[PDB]
Amino acid sequence: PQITLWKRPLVTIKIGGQLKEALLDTGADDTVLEEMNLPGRWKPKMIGGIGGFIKVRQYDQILIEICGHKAIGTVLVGPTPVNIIGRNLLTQIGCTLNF
Amino acid sequence: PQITLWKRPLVTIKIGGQLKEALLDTGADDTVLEEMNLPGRWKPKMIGGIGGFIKVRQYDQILIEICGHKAIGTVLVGPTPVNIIGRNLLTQIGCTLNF
Ligand SMILES: CCC(CC)CN(C[C@@H](O)[C@H](Cc1cc(F)cc(F)c1)NC(=O)O[C@H]1CO[C@H]2OCC[C@H]21)S(=O)(=O)c1ccc2c(c1)CC[C@@H]2O
Repeated sequence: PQITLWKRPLVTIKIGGQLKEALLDTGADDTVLEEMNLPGRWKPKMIGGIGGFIKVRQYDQILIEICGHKAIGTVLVGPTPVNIIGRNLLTQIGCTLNF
Repeated sequence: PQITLWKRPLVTIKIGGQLKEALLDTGADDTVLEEMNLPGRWKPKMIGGIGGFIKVRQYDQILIEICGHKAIGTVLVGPTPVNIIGRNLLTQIGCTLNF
């Protein structure tokens, strides 16, 4: 689907048996989601953005169905104000910017 | 032009007679740029991100040519790690997400 940018590009995702809403974010290199239990194990990690840095749990080879499109990749879990679909997963579903 | 997301969607922008490189960011509602000298008055403001909040200078009605497409809108100047073109300006040049 083509998404206009007049509103926040929010999409419905399926991850770990849970339904959430995430922002298709071309400005994010990594996918970052609010707290949840993503089975499979993890390794501590720190990521930075506007305002500073946050500590996240790096989960790898994690499945996510983004708006009906399936993808597997690294998924950072931590205190993000919001869920973010990063370029690591956007490339897998064939997302592109168009102007 | 169509931009794949295998790499950062970086574009060259022209603002206030200066050439810079900015990240086409669909996750941003407004445009925020690193330190620079923007002629005009401004208004203090506070904006939030993953790591917290930063203080920026709100400049209004600022012309910016993004990849040859001209647009006018608010441009926030502050301690952002990278220049980001937000949705306030992406809509003006006709940007859309396609997957
Ligand atoms: C509410 C959604 C979201 C925040 C939860 C908004 N952000 C836009 C995201 O696209 C940012 C962009 C970025 C920010 C940055 F510091 C450095 C970068 F290189 C890139 N990505 C991000 O933090 O990404 C991180 C995860 O992946 C990693 O890769 C990039 C670095 C790491 S914002 O920049 O805070 C912002 C932009 C405009 C405006 C506001 C806030 C309010 C006022 C105005 O509307």
